[PDB]
Amino acid sequence: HVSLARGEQSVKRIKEFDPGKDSFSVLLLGIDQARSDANVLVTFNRKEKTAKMLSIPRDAYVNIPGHGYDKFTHAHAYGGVDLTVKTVEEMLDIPVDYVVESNFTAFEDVVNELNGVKVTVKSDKVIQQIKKDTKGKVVLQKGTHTLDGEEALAYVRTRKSDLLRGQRQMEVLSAIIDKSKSLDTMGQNLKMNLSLKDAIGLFPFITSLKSVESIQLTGYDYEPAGVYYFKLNQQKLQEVKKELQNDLGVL
Ligand SMILES: [Cl-]
Repeated sequence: HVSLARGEQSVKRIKEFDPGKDSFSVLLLGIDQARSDANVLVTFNRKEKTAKMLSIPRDAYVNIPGHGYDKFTHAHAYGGVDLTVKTVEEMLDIPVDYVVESNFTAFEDVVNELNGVKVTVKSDKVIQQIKKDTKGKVVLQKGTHTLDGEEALAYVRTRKSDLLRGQRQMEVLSAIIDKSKSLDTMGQNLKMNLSLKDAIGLFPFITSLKSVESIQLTGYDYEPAGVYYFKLNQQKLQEVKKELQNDLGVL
Protein backbone atom coordinates (compact mmCIF):
# COMPACT_ATOMS: atom_id res chain seq x y z
CA HIS A 1 0.00 0.00 0.00
CA VAL A 2 2.26 2.80 -1.30
CA SER A 3 1.71 6.32 -0.04
CA LEU A 4 3.08 9.13 -2.16
CA ALA A 5 4.94 11.41 0.21
CA ARG A 6 2.95 14.25 -1.34
CA GLY A 7 0.09 13.75 1.09
CA GLU A 8 -3.59 12.85 1.19
CA GLN A 9 -4.46 14.21 -2.27
CA SER A 10 -2.61 15.58 -5.29
CA VAL A 11 -1.24 19.06 -4.66
CA LYS A 12 -2.49 19.94 -8.12
CA ARG A 13 -6.06 19.88 -6.81
CA ILE A 14 -7.55 23.21 -5.72
CA LYS A 15 -10.64 21.88 -4.01
CA GLU A 16 -11.07 18.74 -1.93
CA PHE A 17 -11.02 15.47 -3.91
CA ASP A 18 -13.98 13.16 -3.24
CA PRO A 19 -12.39 9.77 -2.67
CA GLY A 20 -14.67 9.10 -4.43
CA LYS A 21 -17.50 9.69 -6.87
CA ASP A 22 -16.11 12.46 -9.11
CA SER A 23 -13.53 12.47 -12.00
CA PHE A 24 -10.01 11.03 -11.47
CA SER A 25 -6.69 9.93 -13.03
CA VAL A 26 -4.48 6.86 -12.75
CA LEU A 27 -0.82 6.40 -13.68
CA LEU A 28 0.16 2.86 -14.64
CA LEU A 29 3.86 2.10 -14.46
CA GLY A 30 5.52 -1.10 -15.63
CA ILE A 31 9.15 -1.72 -14.79
CA ASP A 32 10.99 -4.13 -17.11
CA GLN A 33 16.91 2.49 -10.45
CA ALA A 34 14.82 1.43 -12.04
CA ARG A 35 13.43 2.89 -15.26
CA SER A 36 9.80 2.52 -16.31
CA ASP A 37 9.08 0.88 -19.69
CA ALA A 38 5.31 1.19 -19.45
CA ASN A 39 4.07 4.74 -18.87
CA VAL A 40 0.32 5.08 -19.26
CA LEU A 41 -1.94 7.79 -17.84
CA VAL A 42 -5.70 7.27 -17.76
CA THR A 43 -8.23 9.97 -17.04
CA PHE A 44 -11.71 8.83 -16.09
CA ASN A 45 -14.64 11.19 -16.64
CA ARG A 46 -17.29 10.23 -14.02
CA LYS A 47 -20.35 11.98 -15.45
CA GLU A 48 -19.64 10.86 -19.02
CA LYS A 49 -18.49 7.31 -18.15
CA THR A 50 -15.57 7.81 -20.54
CA ALA A 51 -11.84 7.17 -20.32
CA LYS A 52 -8.80 8.66 -21.99
CA MET A 53 -5.50 6.82 -22.39
CA LEU A 54 -2.15 8.51 -23.00
CA SER A 55 1.25 6.91 -23.28
CA ILE A 56 4.11 9.12 -22.23
CA PRO A 57 7.06 8.43 -24.50
CA ARG A 58 9.98 6.79 -22.70
CA ASP A 59 12.32 9.41 -24.14
CA ALA A 60 10.12 12.51 -23.92
CA TYR A 61 12.28 15.51 -23.13
CA VAL A 62 10.84 16.96 -19.95
CA ASN A 63 11.80 18.66 -16.71
CA ILE A 64 12.50 16.25 -13.89
CA PRO A 65 12.10 18.36 -10.74
CA GLY A 66 15.44 18.55 -8.96
CA HIS A 67 17.21 17.11 -11.98
CA GLY A 68 16.70 19.35 -15.02
CA TYR A 69 15.51 18.40 -18.50
CA ASP A 70 16.02 14.72 -19.21
CA LYS A 71 14.32 11.63 -20.66
CA PHE A 72 11.00 11.02 -18.98
CA THR A 73 12.05 7.48 -18.20
CA HIS A 74 14.85 8.57 -15.88
CA ALA A 75 12.43 10.07 -13.34
CA HIS A 76 11.54 6.70 -11.88
CA ALA A 77 15.24 6.00 -11.91
CA TYR A 78 16.26 9.13 -9.96
CA GLY A 79 13.37 9.08 -7.50
CA GLY A 80 10.93 6.21 -7.89
CA VAL A 81 7.19 6.57 -8.01
CA ASP A 82 7.05 9.95 -6.32
CA LEU A 83 9.49 11.63 -8.68
CA THR A 84 7.63 10.27 -11.69
CA VAL A 85 4.29 11.47 -10.37
CA LYS A 86 5.82 14.91 -9.92
CA THR A 87 7.18 14.85 -13.45
CA VAL A 88 3.84 13.94 -14.97
CA GLU A 89 1.90 16.53 -12.91
CA GLU A 90 4.46 19.22 -13.78
CA MET A 91 4.43 18.27 -17.44
CA LEU A 92 0.71 17.67 -18.01
CA ASP A 93 -0.36 20.14 -15.33
CA ILE A 94 -3.05 17.80 -14.03
CA PRO A 95 -3.49 15.94 -10.75
CA VAL A 96 -2.42 12.32 -10.73
CA ASP A 97 -4.84 10.85 -8.24
CA TYR A 98 -3.67 7.21 -8.25
CA VAL A 99 -0.63 5.33 -9.36
CA VAL A 100 -0.03 1.62 -9.71
CA GLU A 101 3.43 0.18 -10.29
CA SER A 102 4.24 -3.38 -11.30
CA ASN A 103 6.94 -5.56 -12.80
CA PHE A 104 6.10 -7.43 -15.99
CA THR A 105 5.89 -10.63 -13.97
CA ALA A 106 2.79 -9.55 -12.11
CA PHE A 107 1.56 -8.49 -15.53
CA GLU A 108 1.91 -12.02 -16.87
CA ASP A 109 0.10 -13.58 -13.94
CA VAL A 110 -2.82 -11.24 -14.44
CA VAL A 111 -3.20 -12.17 -18.11
CA ASN A 112 -3.62 -15.91 -17.80
CA GLU A 113 -5.25 -15.58 -14.40
CA LEU A 114 -7.89 -14.17 -16.73
CA ASN A 115 -7.28 -17.08 -19.11
CA GLY A 116 -5.60 -14.88 -21.65
CA VAL A 117 -6.47 -11.68 -23.43
CA LYS A 118 -8.11 -11.20 -26.82
CA VAL A 119 -5.75 -9.47 -29.24
CA THR A 120 -6.15 -9.02 -32.98
CA VAL A 121 -2.69 -9.40 -34.52
CA LYS A 122 -2.46 -7.67 -37.90
CA SER A 123 1.18 -7.31 -38.93
CA ASP A 124 3.72 -9.82 -40.25
CA LYS A 125 6.51 -7.40 -39.37
CA VAL A 126 5.37 -7.73 -35.77
CA ILE A 127 4.95 -11.50 -35.87
CA GLN A 128 8.52 -11.78 -37.11
CA GLN A 129 10.08 -9.42 -34.60
CA ILE A 130 8.48 -11.25 -31.71
CA LYS A 131 9.57 -14.53 -33.30
CA LYS A 132 13.15 -13.28 -33.19
CA ASP A 133 12.92 -11.43 -29.89
CA THR A 134 11.84 -14.65 -28.26
CA LYS A 135 13.90 -17.00 -30.40
CA GLY A 136 10.69 -18.69 -31.53
CA LYS A 137 9.28 -19.46 -28.12
CA VAL A 138 6.46 -17.06 -28.87
CA VAL A 139 4.88 -17.30 -32.30
CA LEU A 140 1.70 -15.32 -32.96
CA GLN A 141 -0.72 -15.71 -35.89
CA LYS A 142 -2.90 -13.24 -37.75
CA GLY A 143 -6.45 -12.52 -36.65
CA THR A 144 -8.28 -12.55 -33.34
CA HIS A 145 -6.83 -14.92 -30.75
CA THR A 146 -6.59 -15.26 -27.01
CA LEU A 147 -3.00 -14.77 -25.85
CA ASP A 148 -1.48 -16.15 -22.67
CA GLY A 149 0.81 -14.07 -20.45
CA GLU A 150 4.06 -15.10 -22.12
CA GLU A 151 2.59 -14.14 -25.50
CA ALA A 152 0.96 -10.97 -24.26
CA LEU A 153 4.26 -10.12 -22.53
CA ALA A 154 6.27 -10.50 -25.72
CA TYR A 155 3.73 -8.47 -27.70
CA VAL A 156 4.02 -5.68 -25.17
CA ARG A 157 7.84 -5.53 -25.17
CA THR A 158 8.61 -5.76 -28.87
CA ARG A 159 10.30 -2.67 -30.28
CA LYS A 160 12.18 -1.73 -33.47
CA SER A 161 14.21 4.23 -31.32
CA ASP A 162 10.63 5.14 -30.29
CA LEU A 163 7.07 4.16 -29.33
CA LEU A 164 4.15 2.36 -30.97
CA ARG A 165 5.11 0.10 -28.16
CA GLY A 166 3.03 2.47 -26.04
CA GLN A 167 0.18 1.82 -28.46
CA ARG A 168 0.54 -1.93 -27.93
CA GLN A 169 0.58 -1.37 -24.19
CA MET A 170 -2.65 0.60 -24.23
CA GLU A 171 -4.15 -2.02 -26.55
CA VAL A 172 -3.49 -4.95 -24.20
CA LEU A 173 -4.43 -2.98 -21.11
CA SER A 174 -7.85 -2.22 -22.53
CA ALA A 175 -8.04 -5.89 -23.50
CA ILE A 176 -7.37 -6.83 -19.85
CA ILE A 177 -10.25 -4.62 -18.72
CA ASP A 178 -12.48 -6.24 -21.34
CA LYS A 179 -11.56 -9.78 -20.32
CA SER A 180 -12.02 -8.88 -16.67
CA LYS A 181 -15.56 -7.62 -17.11
CA SER A 182 -16.76 -11.00 -18.39
CA LEU A 183 -16.71 -12.54 -14.90
CA ASP A 184 -8.24 -9.20 -5.53
CA THR A 185 -7.20 -11.33 -8.46
CA MET A 186 -4.59 -10.99 -7.28
CA GLY A 187 -3.41 -8.34 -7.45
CA GLN A 188 -0.21 -9.35 -5.71
CA ASN A 189 2.88 -7.55 -7.03
CA LEU A 190 0.92 -4.38 -7.71
CA LYS A 191 2.09 -1.48 -5.59
CA MET A 192 -0.60 1.21 -5.49
CA ASN A 193 -1.46 4.33 -3.49
CA LEU A 194 -4.79 2.59 -3.23
CA SER A 195 -6.26 -0.06 -0.94
CA LEU A 196 -7.61 -3.20 -2.59
CA LYS A 197 -10.90 -2.39 -0.91
CA ASP A 198 -11.02 1.04 -2.59
CA ALA A 199 -9.74 -0.43 -5.84
CA ILE A 200 -12.57 -2.97 -5.81
CA GLY A 201 -15.15 -0.20 -5.60
CA LEU A 202 -13.80 1.47 -8.73
CA PHE A 203 -14.10 -1.71 -10.72
CA PRO A 204 -17.79 -1.53 -11.53
CA PHE A 205 -17.27 1.98 -12.93
CA ILE A 206 -14.02 1.30 -14.70
CA THR A 207 -15.63 -1.84 -16.04
CA SER A 208 -18.60 -0.26 -17.75
CA LEU A 209 -17.30 2.70 -19.68
CA LYS A 210 -19.39 4.08 -22.48
CA SER A 211 -16.16 4.61 -24.45
CA VAL A 212 -12.35 4.54 -24.35
CA GLU A 213 -10.07 6.85 -26.31
CA SER A 214 -6.35 7.20 -26.83
CA ILE A 215 -4.52 10.45 -27.07
CA GLN A 216 -1.08 11.02 -28.37
CA LEU A 217 1.71 13.49 -27.78
CA THR A 218 3.40 14.22 -31.11
CA GLY A 219 6.97 15.54 -31.36
CA TYR A 220 10.35 14.99 -33.02
CA ASP A 221 13.78 13.46 -32.50
CA TYR A 222 16.19 15.74 -30.64
CA GLU A 223 19.71 14.34 -30.58
CA PRO A 224 21.99 17.17 -29.47
CA ALA A 225 24.96 14.86 -28.86
CA GLY A 226 24.08 11.32 -29.84
CA VAL A 227 21.78 11.39 -26.82
CA TYR A 228 18.24 10.62 -27.96
CA TYR A 229 15.25 12.61 -26.71
CA PHE A 230 11.78 12.97 -28.05
CA LYS A 231 11.09 16.68 -28.20
CA LEU A 232 7.42 17.37 -27.60
CA ASN A 233 5.38 19.40 -30.05
CA GLN A 234 4.30 22.31 -27.83
CA GLN A 235 1.03 23.04 -29.59
CA LYS A 236 -0.05 19.44 -29.25
CA LEU A 237 0.98 19.40 -25.60
CA GLN A 238 -1.20 22.40 -24.75
CA GLU A 239 -4.15 20.87 -26.50
CA VAL A 240 -3.71 17.60 -24.61
CA LYS A 241 -3.44 19.45 -21.28
CA LYS A 242 -6.65 21.32 -22.02
CA GLU A 243 -8.50 18.14 -22.91
CA LEU A 244 -7.19 16.40 -19.78
CA GLN A 245 -8.06 19.25 -17.45
CA ASN A 246 -11.56 19.16 -18.82
CA ASP A 247 -12.12 15.41 -18.19
CA LEU A 248 -10.87 16.02 -14.63
CA GLY A 249 -12.89 19.25 -14.49
CA VAL A 250 -10.01 21.35 -13.09
CA LEU A 251 -8.76 24.89 -13.86
CL1 LIG B 1 -0.06 -6.40 -34.88
